[PDB]
Amino acid sequence: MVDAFLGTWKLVDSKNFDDYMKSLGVGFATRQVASMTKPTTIIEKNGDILTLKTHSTFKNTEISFKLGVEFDETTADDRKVKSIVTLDGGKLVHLQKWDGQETTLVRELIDGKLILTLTHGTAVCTRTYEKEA
Ligand SMILES: CCCCCCCCC(=O)O
Ligand SMILES: CCCCCCCCC(=O)O
Repeated sequence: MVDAFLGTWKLVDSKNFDDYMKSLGVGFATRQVASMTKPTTIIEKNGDILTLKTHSTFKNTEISFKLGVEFDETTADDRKVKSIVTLDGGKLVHLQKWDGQETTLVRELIDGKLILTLTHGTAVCTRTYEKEA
């Protein structure tokens, strides 16, 4: 039920990403570079398995997961977390848990754009991605 999320997406707007990174303890030099990076996110499916790639000039990540099945993840900032991704209200909700901490990465399609909302602590970042042909 994931299908309009699938494809290649490019970052076209970012709000409060520094706040989000700082909440997670990312160092200032990394936050500089990340504030000027525009990743490409690729979301593909094969049966029940999704693969989500995030590519940039700085750092790259890739995860594969089944919806609703927990997986181990090592994040771009090197947190070792327990993750689960589900559909909720048509949104792709990714929850990461580590050391009793929790962050959510929520993706929603609005007017054909993919809106990624990142929440940790009180920090709320909104990143907008537009689809590549
Ligand atoms: C500081 C942790 C950053 C983790 C990944 C954030 C993802 C951002 C993105 O995909 O646009
Ligand atoms: C996977 C590309 C993400 C680029 C921006 C965020 C990097 C954050 C970090 O390294 O701590």
